[PDB]
Amino acid sequence: KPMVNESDGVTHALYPQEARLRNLTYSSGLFVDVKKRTYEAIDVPGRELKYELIAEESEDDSESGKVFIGRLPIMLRSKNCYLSEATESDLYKLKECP
Amino acid sequence: MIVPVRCFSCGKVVGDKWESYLNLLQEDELDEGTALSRLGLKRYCCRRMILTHVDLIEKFLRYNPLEKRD
Amino acid sequence: KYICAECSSKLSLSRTDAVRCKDCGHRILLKARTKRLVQFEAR
Repeated sequence: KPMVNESDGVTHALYPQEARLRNLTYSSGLFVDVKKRTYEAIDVPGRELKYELIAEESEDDSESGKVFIGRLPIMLRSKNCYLSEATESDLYKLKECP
Repeated sequence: MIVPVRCFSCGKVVGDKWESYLNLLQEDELDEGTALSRLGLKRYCCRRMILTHVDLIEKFLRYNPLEKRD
Repeated sequence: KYICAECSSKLSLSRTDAVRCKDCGHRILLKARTKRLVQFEAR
């Protein structure tokens, strides 16, 4: 869900009011899993190279495997946005126009 | 936006009658024309003032001048 | 003087203090209207 990290490094969820007043950008972050493999073969001239699996780095079992890749803007009232499930009193306390 | 105090055309005053006009509509379950004529609104300009009023003051009132979003 | 944006708490801030609310910790602060009413002439 959309959120912002200030210059102090503190992280707080970003809401449209703060983006409007403070000149921010309504957006969220994208996380992608990455896996790496290393293959080594003996280069014998005149013969095809036969590589074998030696090292495979895959951090799927830890939260460090999610590589941060960038930030994507979010359109209002879409599935991800907080406004999607807000009732009338929710919109008023957050001060939306119904 | 609260009801205009005076009529823009014939100078009459309609501001005070809004509260009593709203009463006749649901407590007495009358129609709009007879309710409008029950309060001495006879020129159709006064009927225009009362009949076509959008009361927007009850929406701003559930709200604060601080933190609207977009 | 100033005022908070969520709870409208009454705060006073110097020229060096951080622009934050003490109770809610928000970063949006509003001023306060001139307490002494001042008469004017529209010209």
